[PDB]
Amino acid sequence: LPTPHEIRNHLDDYVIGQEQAKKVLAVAVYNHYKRLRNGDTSNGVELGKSNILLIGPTGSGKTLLAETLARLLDVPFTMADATTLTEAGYVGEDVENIIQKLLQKSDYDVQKAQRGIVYIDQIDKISRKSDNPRDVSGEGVQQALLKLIEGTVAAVPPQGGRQQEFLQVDTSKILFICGGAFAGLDKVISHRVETGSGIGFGATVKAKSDKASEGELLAQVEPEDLIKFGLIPEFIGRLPVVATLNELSEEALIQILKEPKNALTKQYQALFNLEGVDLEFRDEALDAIAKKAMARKTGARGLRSIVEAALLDTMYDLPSMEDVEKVVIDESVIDGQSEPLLIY
Amino acid sequence: LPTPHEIRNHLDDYVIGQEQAKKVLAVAVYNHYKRLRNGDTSNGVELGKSNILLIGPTGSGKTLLAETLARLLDVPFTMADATTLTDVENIIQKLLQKSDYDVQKAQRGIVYIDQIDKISRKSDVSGEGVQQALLKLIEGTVAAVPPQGGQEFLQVDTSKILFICGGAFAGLDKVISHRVETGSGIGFGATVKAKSDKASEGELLAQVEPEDLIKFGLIPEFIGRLPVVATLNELSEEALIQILKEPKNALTKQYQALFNLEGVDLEFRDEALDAIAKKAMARKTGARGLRSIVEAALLDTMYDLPSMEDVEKVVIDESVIDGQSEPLLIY
Amino acid sequence: XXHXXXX
Ligand SMILES: Nc1ncnc2c1ncn2[C@@H]1O[C@H](COP(=O)(O)OP(=O)(O)OP(O)(O)=S)[C@@H](O)[C@H]1O
Ligand SMILES: Nc1ncnc2c1ncn2[C@@H]1O[C@H](COP(=O)(O)OP(=O)(O)O)[C@@H](O)[C@H]1O
Repeated sequence: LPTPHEIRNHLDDYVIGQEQAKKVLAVAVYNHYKRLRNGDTSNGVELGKSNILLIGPTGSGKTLLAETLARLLDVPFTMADATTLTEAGYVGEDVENIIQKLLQKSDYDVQKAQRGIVYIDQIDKISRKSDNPRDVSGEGVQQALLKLIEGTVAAVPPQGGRQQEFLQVDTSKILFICGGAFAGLDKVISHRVETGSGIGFGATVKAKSDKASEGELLAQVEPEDLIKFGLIPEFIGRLPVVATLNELSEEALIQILKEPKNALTKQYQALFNLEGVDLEFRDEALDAIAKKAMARKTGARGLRSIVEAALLDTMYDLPSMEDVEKVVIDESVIDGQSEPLLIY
Repeated sequence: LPTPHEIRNHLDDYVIGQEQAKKVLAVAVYNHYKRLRNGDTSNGVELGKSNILLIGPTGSGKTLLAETLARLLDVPFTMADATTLTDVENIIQKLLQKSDYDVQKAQRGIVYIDQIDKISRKSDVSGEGVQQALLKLIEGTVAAVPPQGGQEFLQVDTSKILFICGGAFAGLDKVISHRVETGSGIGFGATVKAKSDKASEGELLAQVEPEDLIKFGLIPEFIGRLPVVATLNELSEEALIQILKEPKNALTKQYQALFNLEGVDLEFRDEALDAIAKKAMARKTGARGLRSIVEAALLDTMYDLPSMEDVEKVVIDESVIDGQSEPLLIY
Repeated sequence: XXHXXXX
């Protein structure tokens, strides 16, 4: 049933700018389900576990891929958070609660829940930082999660009980997608491999050029680098598949403002349409916006700042203004040097 | 129940290129486990507690030896680290997390440690903290461990628990060279380190005494508790090729099985395998990082293999490893 | 309640 060719096209409809990452997920997703079709029946013994490790910058679409995949996929999907997770459940939460929410989506169907997908956001949150210690969000969380990720049956009261019984739902079959923004990881990889600082005439020095630090550096990531970050090596050993996402290109940004149905121009113009005046954006403004956005280095999430701040003056006085049929925005408006000219 | 000859055969099934290391573990494990059976019935009471020390280059399978041995003998094993330490209690509870309930069953378990050279005494709170702290740990003691996290504490003896301190000692070869082999490397007549990769440094490590480890940074009191010493050899280029085929379970076998389920045959040519070895050498990750190269190289093929139709067999050319070509598909 | 650790 799974198709790697079609799934890549489907993700392209909702995600843009990450072509390599789509290929990685299609292989792991196809392999994981194929394994369950014939479980441990092949001649090959000790088959490697198929897991996913999403790693990319902010606004790269980590949370977006989990949403799009859930809609396209038939099995139930869940969206949890690592910040809420706590060890030995004092007042925050428990690891077993993740399984309870999965059944609510699957309507207490063990046969249908074991084939489900799991996605945990902000994986970096559980990084073990116990230099000055007890720790409720550090080693305790990762230790409990590793036990679950290893594959074990955990007691879960079905429906809560009206019984003193619990179901032994398997865990090795269920898939897991550990993803989150890694801050400081680039420095760790750069610290290990620099291959520079040559003072000789023959030697070369690169101060601004960083050999595509946003994308190339991620491609050369190793498990040993994450160990210094704080993660446990056994946790990384269980995830042979890692996804690397490069920084969005200026071309990709333009596509994100036009092709998607959640585009800023579409919603903002729709909002202006309610007022009664149409909104027009030229192509020259779009490429200009992309350059400013990349400078901020905030991702797509910070794109809105440039568009809104530029239109702050226009929206403030637009209701008072009358007899304006359409609004025209030029490239200079993005810079802010020239005010936009209205159409009557 | 097993014997040194039988365990050696089992060890050889999943490990290769380390012959001396097999004999060390076989007698140590057989003798150590023998103590558990006899107990104190014999006249020689207060017997046992012999530690094992492993020193070798990264990617030699030091960790694999413990994990493979744990599977062969079906004994619980944990893989803890000493780099995190600046706790000791974490190490003890870690082993218990395997079953969460062990009174007379976790005492016979095994533990492995990685990056033992990091704790070397620099001359400096980062180093020498751990070695003084590990003394009481190795010598045996009992530590409180809440079973399952919870309201009664559990006491577990550590003397029976065996320890295997794994690690890599870079630069150690030069230290012994000036002391035993010869004082050279900088002079004209003095032999330079020309054979960086032409010859294997391993032979020199075979003459490693506890006194040489003191100059590296270790404490003599810490080394005295680990009398056994293992000198793994430098991983060979052919060994990587053997690892892909000779072991019981290899990446090629696993990949063949996956495609076998799909219904397509998988074949890897000898020329392709040698190219992979050269790439792995540059990474300096040995076998541990070899899997990464194969995953990326076959990612494109794996993506299009299900979409492709009537492909009876897959032929992988050596150019594919280079990255300038695609593998041939047999219909 | 909480945890304190510094130097
Ligand atoms: N790759 C992308 N392509 C297009 N739009 C994107 C992309 N990434 C983010 N966006 C936009 O930003 C919004 C929020 O994206 P998110 O996926 O939540 O960002 P995020 O950084 O992945 O979140 P985190 O870091 O995982 S909490 C989306 O609704 C889109 O409008
Ligand atoms: N002889 C061998 N046969 C099969 N695999 C091996 C062998 N030697 C090393 N490996 C691989 O190396 C990995 C373990 O590396 P390890 O010895 O832990 O490196 P380090 O000692 O630097 O931590 C395992 O995943 C294992 O598959």
